[PDB]
Amino acid sequence: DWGTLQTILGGVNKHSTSIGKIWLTVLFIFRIMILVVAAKEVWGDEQADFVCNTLQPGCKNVCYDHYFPISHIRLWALQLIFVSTPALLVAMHVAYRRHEKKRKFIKGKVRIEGSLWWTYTSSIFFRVIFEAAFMYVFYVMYDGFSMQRLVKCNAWPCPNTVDCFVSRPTEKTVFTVFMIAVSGICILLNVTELCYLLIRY
Amino acid sequence: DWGTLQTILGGVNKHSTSIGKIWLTVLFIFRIMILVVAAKEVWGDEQADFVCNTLQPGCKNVCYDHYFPISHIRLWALQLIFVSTPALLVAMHVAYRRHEKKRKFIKGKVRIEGSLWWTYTSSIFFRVIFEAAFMYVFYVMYDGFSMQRLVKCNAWPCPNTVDCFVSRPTEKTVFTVFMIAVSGICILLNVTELCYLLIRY
Amino acid sequence: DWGTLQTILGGVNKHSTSIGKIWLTVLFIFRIMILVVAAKEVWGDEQADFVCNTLQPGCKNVCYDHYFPISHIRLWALQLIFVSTPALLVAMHVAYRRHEKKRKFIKGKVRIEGSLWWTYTSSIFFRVIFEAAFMYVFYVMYDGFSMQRLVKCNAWPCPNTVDCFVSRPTEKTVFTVFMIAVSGICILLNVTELCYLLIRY
Amino acid sequence: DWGTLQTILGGVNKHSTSIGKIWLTVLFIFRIMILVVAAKEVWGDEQADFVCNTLQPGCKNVCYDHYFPISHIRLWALQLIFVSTPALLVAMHVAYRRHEKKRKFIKGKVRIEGSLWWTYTSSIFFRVIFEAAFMYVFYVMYDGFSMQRLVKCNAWPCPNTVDCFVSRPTEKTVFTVFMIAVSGICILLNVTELCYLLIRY
Amino acid sequence: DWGTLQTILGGVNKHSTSIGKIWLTVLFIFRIMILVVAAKEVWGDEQADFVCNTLQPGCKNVCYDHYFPISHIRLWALQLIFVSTPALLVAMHVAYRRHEKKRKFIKGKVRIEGSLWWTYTSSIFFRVIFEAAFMYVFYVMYDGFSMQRLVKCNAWPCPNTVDCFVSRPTEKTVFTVFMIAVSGICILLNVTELCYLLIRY
Amino acid sequence: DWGTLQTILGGVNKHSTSIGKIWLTVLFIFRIMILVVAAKEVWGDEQADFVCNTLQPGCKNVCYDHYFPISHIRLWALQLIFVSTPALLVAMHVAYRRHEKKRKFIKGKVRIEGSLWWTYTSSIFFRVIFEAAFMYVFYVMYDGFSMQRLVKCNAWPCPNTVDCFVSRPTEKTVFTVFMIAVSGICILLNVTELCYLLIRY
Repeated sequence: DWGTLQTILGGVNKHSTSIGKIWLTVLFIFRIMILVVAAKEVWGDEQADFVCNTLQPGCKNVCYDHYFPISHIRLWALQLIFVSTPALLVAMHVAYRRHEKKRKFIKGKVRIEGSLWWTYTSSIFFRVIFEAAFMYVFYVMYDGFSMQRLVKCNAWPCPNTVDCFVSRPTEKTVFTVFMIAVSGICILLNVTELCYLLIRY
Repeated sequence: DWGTLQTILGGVNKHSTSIGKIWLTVLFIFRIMILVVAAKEVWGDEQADFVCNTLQPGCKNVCYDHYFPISHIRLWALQLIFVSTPALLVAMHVAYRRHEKKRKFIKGKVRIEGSLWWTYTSSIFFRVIFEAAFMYVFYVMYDGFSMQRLVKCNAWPCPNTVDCFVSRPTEKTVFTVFMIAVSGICILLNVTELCYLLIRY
Repeated sequence: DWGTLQTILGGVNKHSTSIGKIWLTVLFIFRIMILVVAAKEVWGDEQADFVCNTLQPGCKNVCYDHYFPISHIRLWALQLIFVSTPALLVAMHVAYRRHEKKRKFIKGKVRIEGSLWWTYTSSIFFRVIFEAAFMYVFYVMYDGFSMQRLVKCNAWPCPNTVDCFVSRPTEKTVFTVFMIAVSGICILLNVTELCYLLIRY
Repeated sequence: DWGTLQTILGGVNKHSTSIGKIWLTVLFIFRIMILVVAAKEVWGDEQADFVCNTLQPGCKNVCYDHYFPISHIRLWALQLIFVSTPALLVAMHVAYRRHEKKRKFIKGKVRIEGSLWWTYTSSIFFRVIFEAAFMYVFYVMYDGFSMQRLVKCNAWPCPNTVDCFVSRPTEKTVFTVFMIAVSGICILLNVTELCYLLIRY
Repeated sequence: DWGTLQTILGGVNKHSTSIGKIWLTVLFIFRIMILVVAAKEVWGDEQADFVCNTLQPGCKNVCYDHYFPISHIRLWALQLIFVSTPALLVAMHVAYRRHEKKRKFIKGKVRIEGSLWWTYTSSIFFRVIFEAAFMYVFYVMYDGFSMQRLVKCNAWPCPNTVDCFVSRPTEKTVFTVFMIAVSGICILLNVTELCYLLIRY
Repeated sequence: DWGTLQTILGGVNKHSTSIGKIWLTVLFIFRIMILVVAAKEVWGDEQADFVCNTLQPGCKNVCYDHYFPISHIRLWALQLIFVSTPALLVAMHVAYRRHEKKRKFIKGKVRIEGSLWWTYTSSIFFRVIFEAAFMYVFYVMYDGFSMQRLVKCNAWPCPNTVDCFVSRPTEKTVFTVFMIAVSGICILLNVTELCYLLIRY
């Protein structure tokens, strides 16, 4: 049930007029499409075919870890999770509060634009707080903006400084580009909607 | 059918007014999202790439076991199962008792707030009894609050004291943080709802 | 379609008033949840990482087999299958006979409580006959109530008496406890319903 | 869509009164349940952990093949497929011919019991022709009624007579029993329905 | 969504009266059933357990390729895809053109039997053009009508003429029979329908 | 939910009359069918069975990467993703703008052919911009139009010039043909629709 249902409440009836309402969510889908291709495909090799030229037992495991703490496809994953949360927390805040107020005062809209158009504004703030919280780590945590073919790993139980090699560090980067590019694009659309709610207050 | 259906009875029609009703369940989903990422991804290596530097047959298997009795992702799993149980036992207690009493005295609400708002109170008690029963083990069972890069394992059939090394013990811990953090957060929301039912009695 | 459809007919409209009607089925689900975690996760290693300290070809294969004839997770599986059968054979006996008698004498309830409340009584008998038929094997077949870290295996083509070692025999036992505990609990609820049909006849 | 849909047309509205109408199909499900447990679980090892004690290249591959031509779980599979065919060919012959004749002579039941109750009789004949066509092979093709722990394989490129060993040949047999037992039971119910159509003609 | 939806437009409302209309599609299903058993099961070994008795690096990879260019289960796959295309292109040509003409001249059947019963005739031609285009390759491409236990492979980087051995080449052939037999049967039904449209013109 | 839902909005109600409207989308499906066969099947081996004849640690990993930067099945994937985007962005632009304008001026078609028939024209431009943006890379990036049996790889940490060998480079090419052929065909249908919107303006 991954993707189709998040839109049943995420693609709500009639919220705003900016042409960036759907655009942002079409990417949200696109961006989980590109990741549901990367993950199962290019990262399985991450640990397997990660070769350290040393016979020294501890080394290779320690050399992956010291170098790949939260692997990229689990970061990319967490991104799509956190930045998914505001989207579905709001849609949840709506289908609840709207269903509630309605069926309670029917037997016995200033608060529909009040309560909900307000949490949605702070959501949009949350979206770009997350989309940028990770975009940050993904750039600070991981030794520049990509990954090298080999790394020189000083992991504890290696003898002195040893070599190791990653698997397809280009295909791995390629997908770090797209996912980082679309991570920026999806930042601007998010900030444009936080901008439009700062223009008319 | 995992997740979408638990909400069909779990996201009940109209129970209470605390803003922590949905919040708790949005996490419940989030928390099964983070775990349905961890499991199949970072724990496959647990046993495979767990390296003991010894030639001594028995050792490595014994060194995983003596050290990883109920692996983390099956604990995390059990958590989400037990803490899932009160949620769906109540929702089950409702859709049954409500469907029953209704279609039986229609041909031939003091007990709807009696029977059900009462078992729900003891449920909320159960939720935090489990969320904290495991949160306990997960902290007492597993040698501090995380896992080291290497362990010194005295498993029987090793010669004296041998080394062994885990796979991505940081990525493994990273996910033990989030899942332990969200395990605490989901404790408070649970205890706030047990608090609100202790305030007005 | 596993689990959600068994309830569409299993959790029928309005059968009895004992609070153990749903309780038993909530476990039935719980118990297929715990097993759909165990299986694919902890038992893959059963054969793989089962190490016999011998160079003697035949041995390891023979030592698994002579020692793990019907592995636990396929027993647990068979349990949930057989004890699933009465539940869905009755629900099948109902939605058929009820749909039949109805649409045949409408154009041209002593037998609804006769035929069906009677096969259901023998079902409850069947449930506890199976839940206890396996609970039996699972306790008699498998060398006490758990599994050791190593076994001393005399499988034919090993030289004399050799050692072998299992994988995570604790995590494996842990899940033999829960599944054997819940196998007992689900016995009592079954026998309480066979008791209530022995009380009022 | 495997299982739930075959019953939408396979469990038709109102065909006959023998108590073996559903019984046979409840097994049909049961029997695909037991096999959807066996297959992915116990047979993966078939080739992998099949060990021939020889260094002679050709041998092991030839020794599996000469000995496991159509492996059991693909036979079991074929059975459930062929014996599935009459069931769904008839159900297909009905929902077509019944939908056809109806909506064609409404604008502009002697042939409903004629055409369909007749192909259904030959179906029941087909079912037991298949259920017994394989039951036959499964007993004649495979060296008695089970499998040994080791086989002495004379496959071409082995040096003279070599040993080889299978994986869990008991667990493998256990599941050959159940599936062969239920293959007999499902023969009798099929022949009882061919008997009841031979009694009243 | 593989199989169930192809019939929603494929199992059309009311096209012709030949008893080979459903028969052909019941096989189409059967034939994707047999292949969705073969593939994931018997061909995984194709490359893995393909053993060439040589130490010569290049060899084994080259000996699979030069000998298994488009492996059988990807041919079988392509067949079911191409021969699936006319079936769903027509069903697509209908549900479009029929929905179009109808809702356009309702506000403001000589072309329903014209346009559609005509492309359907050329479809049936296409079906047997594909079913026989592959049936051809599958017989011409692959060294006779089956596969041997061993092949003598002259792949470039082998030293002179080397041996190699396949995995379960009988189980592999067995499934090449059925799928080639049903590939012939599904040719005749296709040609019988092209015959019936050549009889009455 | 992959494929069936893209059509619910992709294959909209009633857009144009060219016989290339469905044809293009029938391929779009066909083309994701051929790829959902290739990927999981023929590319798993890409890295695994990629053999470099050298003992030199770094080499093999570097020799795959320097030679397979974004592997084919992830390109093919990205293609079907990008060229999928205009299709679903438009269908998204419609079901939103059409649902919006309608339910807003009903209580209180020059812009339906204006706004939407115009973005759809630029979509068709986008489709062929992507379909040809990759078709380009797929031909320029990858050393001619196919792949050789062996490559001579000069990857850094190899000693001088080493050999390596790919897996099934023919089966891999075969599927590069179809997917490149259908990548051209799906270019023309796209350009014919951009042509028909250039003919009548």
